[PDB]
Amino acid sequence: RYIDLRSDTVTQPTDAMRQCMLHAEVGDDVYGEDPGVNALEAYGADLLGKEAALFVPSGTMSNLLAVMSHCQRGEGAVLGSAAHIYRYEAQGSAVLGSVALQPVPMQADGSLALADVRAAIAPDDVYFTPTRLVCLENTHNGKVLPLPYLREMRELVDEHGLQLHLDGARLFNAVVASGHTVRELVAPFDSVSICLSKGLGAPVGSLLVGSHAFIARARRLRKMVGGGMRQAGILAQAGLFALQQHVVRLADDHRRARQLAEGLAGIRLDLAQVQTNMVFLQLRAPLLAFMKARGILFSELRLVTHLQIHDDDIEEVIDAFTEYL
Amino acid sequence: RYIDLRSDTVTQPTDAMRQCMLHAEVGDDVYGEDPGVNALEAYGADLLGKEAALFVPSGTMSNLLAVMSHCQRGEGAVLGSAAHIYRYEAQGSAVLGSVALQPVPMQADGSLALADVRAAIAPDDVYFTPTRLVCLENTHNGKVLPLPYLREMRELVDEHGLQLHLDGARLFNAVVASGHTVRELVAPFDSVSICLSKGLGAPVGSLLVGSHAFIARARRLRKMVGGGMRQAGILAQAGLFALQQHVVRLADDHRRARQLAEGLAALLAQVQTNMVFLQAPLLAFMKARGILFSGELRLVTHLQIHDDDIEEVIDAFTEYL
Amino acid sequence: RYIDLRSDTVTQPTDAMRQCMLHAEVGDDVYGEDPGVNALEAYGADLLGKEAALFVPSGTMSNLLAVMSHCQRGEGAVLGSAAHIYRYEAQGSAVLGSVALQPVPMQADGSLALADVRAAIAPDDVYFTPTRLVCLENTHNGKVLPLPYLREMRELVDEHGLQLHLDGARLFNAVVASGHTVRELVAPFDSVSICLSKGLGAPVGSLLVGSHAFIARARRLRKMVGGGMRQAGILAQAGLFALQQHVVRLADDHRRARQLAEGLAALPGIRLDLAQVQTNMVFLQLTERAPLLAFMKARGILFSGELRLVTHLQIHDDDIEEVIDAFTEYL
Amino acid sequence: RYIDLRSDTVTQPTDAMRQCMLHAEVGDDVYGEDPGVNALEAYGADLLGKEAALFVPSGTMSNLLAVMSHCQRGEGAVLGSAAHIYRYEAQGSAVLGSVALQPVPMQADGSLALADVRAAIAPDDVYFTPTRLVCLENTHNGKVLPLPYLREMRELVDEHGLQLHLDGARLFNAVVASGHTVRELVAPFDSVSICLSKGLGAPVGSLLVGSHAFIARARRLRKMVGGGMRQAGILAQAGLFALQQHVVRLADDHRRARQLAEGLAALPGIRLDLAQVQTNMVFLQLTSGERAPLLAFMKARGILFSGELRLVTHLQIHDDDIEEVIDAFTEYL
Ligand SMILES: Cc1ncc(COP(=O)(O)O)c(CNCC(=O)O)c1O
Ligand SMILES: Cc1ncc(COP(=O)(O)O)c(CNCC(=O)O)c1O
Ligand SMILES: Cc1ncc(COP(=O)(O)O)c(CNCC(=O)O)c1O
Ligand SMILES: Cc1ncc(COP(=O)(O)O)c(CNCC(=O)O)c1O
Repeated sequence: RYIDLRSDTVTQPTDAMRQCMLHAEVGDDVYGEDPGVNALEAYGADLLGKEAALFVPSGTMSNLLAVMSHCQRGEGAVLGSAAHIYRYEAQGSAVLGSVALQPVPMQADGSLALADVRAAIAPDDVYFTPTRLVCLENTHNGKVLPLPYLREMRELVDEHGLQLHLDGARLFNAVVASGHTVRELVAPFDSVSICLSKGLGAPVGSLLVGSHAFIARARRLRKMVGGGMRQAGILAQAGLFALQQHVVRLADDHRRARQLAEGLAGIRLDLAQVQTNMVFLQLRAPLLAFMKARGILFSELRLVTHLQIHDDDIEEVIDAFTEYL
Repeated sequence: RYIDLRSDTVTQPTDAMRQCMLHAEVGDDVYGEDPGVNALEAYGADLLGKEAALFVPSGTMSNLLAVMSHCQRGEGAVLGSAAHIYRYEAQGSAVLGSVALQPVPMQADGSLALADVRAAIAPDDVYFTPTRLVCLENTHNGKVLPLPYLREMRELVDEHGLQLHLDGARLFNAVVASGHTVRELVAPFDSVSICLSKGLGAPVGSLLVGSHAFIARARRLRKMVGGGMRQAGILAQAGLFALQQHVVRLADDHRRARQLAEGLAALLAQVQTNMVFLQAPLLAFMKARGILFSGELRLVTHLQIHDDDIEEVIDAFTEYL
Repeated sequence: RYIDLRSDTVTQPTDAMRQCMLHAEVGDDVYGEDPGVNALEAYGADLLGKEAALFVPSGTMSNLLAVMSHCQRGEGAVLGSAAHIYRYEAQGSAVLGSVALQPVPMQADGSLALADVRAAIAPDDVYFTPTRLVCLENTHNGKVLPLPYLREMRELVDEHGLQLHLDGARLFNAVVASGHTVRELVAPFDSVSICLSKGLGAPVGSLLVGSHAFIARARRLRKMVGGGMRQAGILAQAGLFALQQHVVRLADDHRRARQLAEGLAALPGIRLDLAQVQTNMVFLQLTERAPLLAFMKARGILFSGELRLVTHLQIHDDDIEEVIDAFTEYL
Repeated sequence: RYIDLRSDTVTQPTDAMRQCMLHAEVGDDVYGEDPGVNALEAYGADLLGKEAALFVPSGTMSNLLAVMSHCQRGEGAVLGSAAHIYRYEAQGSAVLGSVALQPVPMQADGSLALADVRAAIAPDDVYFTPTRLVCLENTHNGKVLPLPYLREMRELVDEHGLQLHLDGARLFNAVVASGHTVRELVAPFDSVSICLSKGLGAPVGSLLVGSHAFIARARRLRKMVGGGMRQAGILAQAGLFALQQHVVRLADDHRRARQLAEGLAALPGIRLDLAQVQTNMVFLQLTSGERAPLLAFMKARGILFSGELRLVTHLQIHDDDIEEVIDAFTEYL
């Protein structure tokens, strides 16, 4: 028995979810003949109020396809320096996609300073290959992107005729925490990546959502990168289950994280950045070893709660920290 | 309700396979903690007599990762012009991996002429970025590569200190049909891609097999291309089931494929496994008879094609004249 | 004191050409303010009957910029397997430009079989990133591309909505040899690369010619690859000189190459196809290559799978007779 | 004639340089048989105290080849966000070379904070393709990179097993201004790009300098990108002339830049930091008023320069030219 607070990616499929997977109807998705994948994508597109959706094996591929579908060779994509697309995806957009990544300083709430983005945007000129895309992240390290800011960024992106992509790997965490609908949070975006394999608890994959044309380009690029699966409907049906059954209960992950951060408050902790299911802490190797020895797992120290974290688990790791001091 | 001879990719997971998936133990594969994936990779590496294995969502990615792990920016990979990596994978190796694809003419048996490969190989020179890889395909359009040729190609690549990669998407078809063990057919290769999502009947994915160092590079690139999954043990366990339970019965696909070609004696040396090649109005009639298939017409048999299906499509062809 | 038959690239600038360079007016080409470059480009574009032209340090960059301006990421370019763009430019179009190179068998006259090309073309589909370009080469190994063939390829390219690019590194050799003007030979093409640094005798560079939009893309890509020079008018003026003064005399290079092939095809032990001598190249085989090259090099005679001898303005009549004697001496 | 303070790239070849070009011996550089190019490369490599040198048509290609020769596919190169390699070369190293560019904040003197560099460095790992290169710039917007800082960065890169590349497009400006020789200033670097087509006054090209192995790779990539010229010895000999004859006189460009800046900073409506005038550049902003009306006014009087107004001095800028644009500014304000 381990208390795994390393990430919400360690979520296991519930028995009800496994049961759903057992009876999932499948087909060849390359021929577009998997009813499970078709259902998830149809449901996903409508849920976010967009035209089309595309199922992919990972959030990394979801973003990778997103940037390559917005930007061609040499074209620019502006994003945060602390964004996952920049920091934790091996710069695949540049290395594989020949896209010019244009990092700008990222703020606490995950916002990019309008002045920084505007200064970063390169025009379509004689010697300048134009910026084409701006990327945002919601949530960003468990923090919710403020909606008034989002509207302003949409305005800036429109001013230069650019596109707007959302890394919403933990979008529904922002939905539940802020109290705004998913429609309201993705309305200013042209494209959205949502991960099904974190808090939502599905075992594999993410969904890329956007316009028909955008998704059409992403689907062709998905084949090239190796994302074109066959009978993925079993996976897709699990992802569909997650969206229908595992969104509301995310509030508990937020509560236990809030309850965890409060208890841990020799530990420096800012409760203002505990807005969803993450707790960031600062005082390292002896601590991790100590915790490891007590069946407690995490990785600035980051603690993430999920559906396989329970009330007693929280109290055990609060005890463990107290004991450590 | 349809007789689907389009591809062996339309294979559905058996109920027994679904049960295996239901009870599969999983974990976060990125942390390497998925017991289902680890088991498949361990079994696969051992089955082919290699050091390590890597589970990926598709055969396209398996090959894509393979040449990029063999060939760095500007470096060359020699393969067949009719090879899947060249013709049917959007040249991802070049576009994404900056690898110089070096297609050579493909022979009847699916082999690459030794003279062509020798002539294609570019040395490590002042203005030449060296060829680093040679790719083969077994099977290729259902045809089995002769083993003496395989050992011989190994000799050629060794002569230039190169690597040898096998697209064995349909390797086990070649195993069953030729009568050689899997070990004998993958021995000349440095790396092997085997597809689990075709004849073997698993719903998703392939296995890339090779040395520890090679797979280590492939595993790093898998993360970049977006192949890094979480609880893929459910998928992996199905792949494990397929390898353990669905290899022997591939002979039936070969039997039904051969009997199909035999039946088309109205109005054959390339029928060695589960494919039948023949040379729009035709498609309309066949579709109307619940018959689905795909310049040259390709008919593919698999575990959801039965004896009555075969004679039914033979009847359609005869009736069509 | 060497007889250099290795290539027509070893051509040195004449004193007249040097004088022209000395008095060349220059400026910052990045600002488009070099009168020498602009003059060469204006003249070059007009000579080939296209809208715009771009001066580049090499024919390799000329072709590299050409396919990348025709083909974006993942898009396809059909070419000959023996074409320079495929065989001798390190596949930069693919490695650097993410262009899908699509080789088809290349014939003797440099033509690509329409059936082979038609079979290679990938449509704009759900899973197929479209072919966008077909590349041809004139001359190809000193051989002239047949003009009737071009019209038919032009037909095919229009039928599939593609572009057509000509590697005319030695185009003016084909002009002199065939008796057709340069305009007639580039008319079916959307874009043309011509090399100034071979038979024409300019010391550096090539010209990429095409539409305004195409060149605009090529000019921006030139900056990225590092081809954007400053006061290149000195080089450009030499190229203008070459185009104005060194085209007609290519007939002599062809004559000396033909007389060379005649002399060597008499000698026993020599295999030589005189039908392949149409311009300034002689391809030959012994009935080993390396011992011959060392033997020739020691006698101040330089050339290079198949033995290739290339004539240019620094080859004279006596030079031809000396290497004929040398082969005779060697055999 | 125009008084062109837009850039030092507009430098024209002197008659002496043109004479040198006329008598330049040439050959096919691809065969390595151009005596003019070989001489320039030999002289240049020794001048910077490195093993080998490579002649290229531009500084962009010099840097482009540099990063790709240090960094393989997916590998990382750390540089300044205000560095030319990042901002003004279309990210060719990334787009063409598949190199992961890693910008960090760049300071006034062109230095990168070591803490920022340490945070940027990715190790050779199971999932991070390692950083391989750190890039610096001297001069940077005409500022001179402090040598003690350089020593510290060398320590950092050795500690992490990285390479160090200098964009020394205006290195010799830093040489004259700081009083340190070119050898001392490039000693900590593994590779150096020097531009011949600016202050040095040669019409075309740059030199990439480094180890034999590094240059051998660069020479191969040069062929691929299209930098392999034939008889470029005429250009190279001009570059050789520039290095031998036009380095010392860079001090005059610096004097005229300072005299220019002093005259303009004595005018109301001008914001000018005289501490940022260390070489041949003067950066100024109006306090206030738009930039474009000033430029149009100046252009109409045969005066040319260029977000922030930048004035660059060179060998075709003379004292009377300087006094004339001060008068024009005075007249305009
Ligand atoms: C914000 C964000 N975006 C994209 C991804 C990539 O998704 P995949 O890992 O499914 O490719 C992650 C994964 N983040 C892992 C973690 O936070 O532990 C993420 O946190
Ligand atoms: C020999 C071969 N190799 C690789 C692949 C690609 O694998 P995925 O499709 O799983 O990515 C295929 C697909 N072949 C499809 C067919 O023959 O119908 C194939 O036939
Ligand atoms: C047909 C053709 N096209 C393009 C090029 C490339 O041009 P540069 O070498 O200027 O980059 C060459 C060079 N051919 C050299 C020879 O055959 O000797 C060529 O022969
Ligand atoms: C610091 C620096 N680095 C590299 C380059 C590129 O060199 P080429 O322009 O020769 O490619 C320049 C040109 N800078 C032009 C200017 O500042 O006006 C530069 O100033």
